[PDB]
Amino acid sequence: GQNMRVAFMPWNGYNFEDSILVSERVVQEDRFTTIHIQELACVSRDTKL
Amino acid sequence: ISPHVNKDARDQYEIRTHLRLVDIVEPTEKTVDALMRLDLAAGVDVQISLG
Repeated sequence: GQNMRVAFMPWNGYNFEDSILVSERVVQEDRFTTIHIQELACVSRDTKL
Repeated sequence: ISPHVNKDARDQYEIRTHLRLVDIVEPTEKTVDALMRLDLAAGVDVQISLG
């Protein structure tokens, strides 16, 4: 992963007991963007007709 | 064509009957099913001999 600059503090409860507050900068830098390659198949069969 | 006498006034008509033969050797179930699901123009008689 990436080494993010973190601080330990309550901030209006948006990090409530499991939650994480993330600055817009990290999403502006494409810190965590990832590529997913999906495979879709269209088959065709010599049907009885 | 004359309702009375006039023996020499006549009309000749004709009913032409055309015949076409299609022989399908080595039939397959697929071919037969396609032929079944294919519908032909009406007023055309089709007789199928088998063997």
